[PDB]
Amino acid sequence: RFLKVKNWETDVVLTDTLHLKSTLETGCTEHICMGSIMLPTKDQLFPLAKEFLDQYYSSIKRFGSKAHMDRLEEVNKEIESTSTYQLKDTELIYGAKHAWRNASRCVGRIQWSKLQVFDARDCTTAHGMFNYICNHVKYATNKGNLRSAITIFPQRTDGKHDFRVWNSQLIRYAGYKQPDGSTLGDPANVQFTEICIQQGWKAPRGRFDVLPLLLQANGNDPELFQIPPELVLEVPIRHPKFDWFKDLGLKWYGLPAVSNMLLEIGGLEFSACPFSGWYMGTEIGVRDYCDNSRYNILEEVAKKMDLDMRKTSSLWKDQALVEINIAVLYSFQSDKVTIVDHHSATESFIKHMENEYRCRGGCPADWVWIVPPMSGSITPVFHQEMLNYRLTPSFEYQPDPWNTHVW
Amino acid sequence: RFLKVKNWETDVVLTDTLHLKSTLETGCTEHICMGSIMLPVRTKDQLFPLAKEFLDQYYSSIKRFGSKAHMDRLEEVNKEIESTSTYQLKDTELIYGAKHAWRNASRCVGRIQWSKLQVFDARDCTTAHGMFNYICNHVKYATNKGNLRSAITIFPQRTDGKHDFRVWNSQLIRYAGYKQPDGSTLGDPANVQFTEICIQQGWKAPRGRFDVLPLLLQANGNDPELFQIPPELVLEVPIRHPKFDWFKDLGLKWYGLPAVSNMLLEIGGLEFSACPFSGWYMGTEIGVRDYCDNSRYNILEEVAKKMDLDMRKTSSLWKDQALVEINIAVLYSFQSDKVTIVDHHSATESFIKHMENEYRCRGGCPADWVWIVPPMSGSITPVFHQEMLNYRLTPSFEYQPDPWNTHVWKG
Ligand code: HEM
Ligand code: HEM
Ligand SMILES: Cc1cc(N)nc(CCc2cccc([C@@H](CN)Cc3cc(C)cc(N)n3)n2)c1
Ligand SMILES: Cc1cc(N)nc(CCc2cccc([C@@H](CN)Cc3cc(C)cc(N)n3)n2)c1
Ligand SMILES: C[C@H](O)[C@H](O)[C@H]1CNc2nc(N)[nH]c(=O)c2N1
Ligand SMILES: C[C@H](O)[C@H](O)[C@H]1CNc2nc(N)[nH]c(=O)c2N1
Ligand SMILES: [Zn+2]
Repeated sequence: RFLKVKNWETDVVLTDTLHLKSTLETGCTEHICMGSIMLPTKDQLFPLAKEFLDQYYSSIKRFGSKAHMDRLEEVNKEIESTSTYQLKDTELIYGAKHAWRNASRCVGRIQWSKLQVFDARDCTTAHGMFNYICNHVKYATNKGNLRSAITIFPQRTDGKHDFRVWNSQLIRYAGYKQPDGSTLGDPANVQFTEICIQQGWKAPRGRFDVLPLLLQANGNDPELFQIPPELVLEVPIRHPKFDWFKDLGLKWYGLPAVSNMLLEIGGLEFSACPFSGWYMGTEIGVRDYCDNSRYNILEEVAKKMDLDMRKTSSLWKDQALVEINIAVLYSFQSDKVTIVDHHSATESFIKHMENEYRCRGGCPADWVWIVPPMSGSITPVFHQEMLNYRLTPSFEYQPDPWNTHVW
Repeated sequence: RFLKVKNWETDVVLTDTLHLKSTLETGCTEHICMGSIMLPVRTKDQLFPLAKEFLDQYYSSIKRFGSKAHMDRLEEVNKEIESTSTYQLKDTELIYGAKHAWRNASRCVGRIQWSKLQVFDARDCTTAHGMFNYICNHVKYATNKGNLRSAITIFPQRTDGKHDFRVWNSQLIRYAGYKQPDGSTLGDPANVQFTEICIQQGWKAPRGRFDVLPLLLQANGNDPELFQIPPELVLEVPIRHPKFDWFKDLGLKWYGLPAVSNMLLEIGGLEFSACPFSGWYMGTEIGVRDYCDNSRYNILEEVAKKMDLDMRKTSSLWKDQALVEINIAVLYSFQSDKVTIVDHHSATESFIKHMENEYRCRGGCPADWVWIVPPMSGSITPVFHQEMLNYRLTPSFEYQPDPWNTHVWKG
């Protein structure tokens, strides 16, 4: 019931108790571990609200005070009469920060308390949503000195009036299948790019076309907005030694901003809650560039490097991988756009885990997502046992809107 | 119930029914996943179901389920259990069970090979000097002058738990570690404690950086005894780099035969507490883990130094650069000397083909993603992108505590 996690590199053992407050389920049972699976009414809401308000009032050292009792009282009143309730600003901010704190898959959580929360609960149209998002983009971008931020649109009501950003991230590149049979741009966004076209977007048909927003206000049909080109900071990718690298014509955007997830706070559901931080280099260099179903550039880079591609055992893929990743980091740093390397980020997370064990009694972590996609065992997180469990407030995955929406 | 796993690179979906035959527990619950935790005396009572379940699996795999032979064998084991409180496996049963323990080993990326396992039956063994002889024979057979063959040697099963056979070494071949007075380590830091036990038991330590350890062998619950593996039986590979000629001057070498000797084989409720087994190396085990873990030989700094990489900021990725060169060297060295080794691209690719094969013919393949994905270059290997189901099937290999923690000394 009280659980140990060991670091195998340093022998440091931590004791986890925080898991006993876990509310949601994992996917796993005593018979099967699902740790590597990507995706494993009035009555229900009152308990959820209470659980949340209890933790909030505890956090501000006023647990069981008159102000605590009065608020629980007031929310109970409100649910009974209205069937939902509204969070105080203070609660909303607490909820959002804690949803990030509880993100078991996020290596960057050392930062979690420095989160700029934009309350867009007064938003009523898609045009207002576009306005909110442009402001989030410009604030978070901060001319390259990135600042963490979330923009929180109105909560779900009867579920027929959902706000949704149809995009998966605020900024992403279009994918188009070719007569050639191949794929131009990012293969991950073909379906969403077609949707956009279908609704009327005129696509430039290049390899790195920033997609438009498709925004859904109040359960309405989504509409299209181009983010002002000048708000989208991009970085040309060059290598500090290989002059030919720039000739590949690679670029990536500075701002990673997740926009398809659901924020749950005290039982309330915020279905449009775009959030953003800054990149760890491997995200772009390893995943976006090298995944076979992504820009899949390994083969071209290796050839330009004149490596032996006759046999897997020359480790030509591995060699090219490191260089691509050196180039990503070098380009971002040269243009003064915030980026973190995987050594620095994982080191930060081990420190954050120590902190969270010490001050909170644990830190849910998902080892499968936390360990970087290159050079695993040379980062400290590889050797750190992690317990994965689900706390609330949280961010949750939700179905892609085009499968839900009725037009 | 059916469970699907998806591959996110290929969209290939697979259906698992095998997990329905899983008996043992995982460590996980609906409230906590223990998937990255490294480590998460039987009565008749519990033995006969375990024997029956095994013999059912065996007779099925020979198309003899429900046969006169199958039934006569149940009756025979049953009587043996109720009369002697244990039972003996037939030779073909021991074979079957040792291969299946491997097939079912969810942390094993090399399982495409599982049906080619040479089984050496050492159940007539009685002494530690006997053990030494069976282990020499295993190593010679397995090494095969660099053309490695998979093998296992299976000493007598546990009886009352006071008469255990055990190999105290964690692998048959491993290098000594000496913790120096200035607090530095000479040799392999992983093996200090054991090297100190060997020493106390009487070993004369050469005390260099690659001393092959003695075997410490316990037969029949007796105090363990030391033996030196004949050096001529210990194949080693000097490490050099195809392009970097200073790489040889690092003085690195490694042994060709990975041979695990501290695990427990369970077959039909019987416990084989000494069952050393050997395969061949995947290059990253040496080049990534054994050379570059901070708690092991830890050569990243010296290698990057000699490569004159910019080491003032981690964001030069100097560690990643040196890491790749070291691994190129290990593969180059082994191949040059004609000693079997597999790279992590080839091994993970083979594994994915094995895993899909298993889903078709067997209804699943329990796999532990945390261990299967290689410790470098994770996402450019197909296994990274493969969803996996981890569950526990028997026959199986299990961890046991190191014997110096539990052994009752005779004197
Ligand atoms: C400040 C810099 C940050 C860094 C360096 C960072 C790092 C990461 C990385 C590398 C991942 C894995 C993503 C992937 O492989 O696709 C991740 C996942 C995630 N992070 Fe962050 N993070 C940051 C900020 C944030 C912020 C601001 C939030 C929300 C307020 C957040 C919530 C999450 C969530 C929910 C996931 C997993 C989502 C999913 O399952 O797809 N992180 N983090
Ligand atoms: C034939 C070549 C083989 C290759 C390339 C191979 C590959 C591997 C690798 C790389 C690991 C993980 C190593 C580590 O990080 O500790 C492993 C784990 C393991 N393999 Fe193999 N394997 C092979 C043969 C065998 C054989 C012959 C057996 C047994 C009969 C076996 C049973 C296991 C077991 C039980 C584990 C997990 C051990 C643990 O939890 O510590 N493997 N395999
Ligand atoms: C199928 C699927 C499920 C699931 N839960 N997540 C995905 C990937 C979508 C996603 C979610 C969160 C974060 C990311 C990162 C992709 N490299 C982007 C990112 C976001 C943030 C906020 C910070 C950061 N460094 N990087 N991607 C896909
Ligand atoms: C602390 C700890 C726990 C635990 N369950 N296992 C270990 C390592 C023991 C072990 C077991 C199986 C395999 C290995 C490999 C280490 N590189 C050795 C190996 C053995 C075999 C038979 C083949 C192969 N390629 N490699 N190590 C350590
Ligand atoms: C199937 C496996 O769970 C999937 O490839 C995961 C593995 N680990 C990951 N880790 C991170 N950070 N991001 C990912 O997308 C993935 N994908
Ligand atoms: C804590 C963590 O589970 C531990 O470092 C594991 C991670 N994955 C591994 N994977 C393999 N093949 N071998 C290992 O020793 C480990 N170590
Ligand atoms: Zn699990």
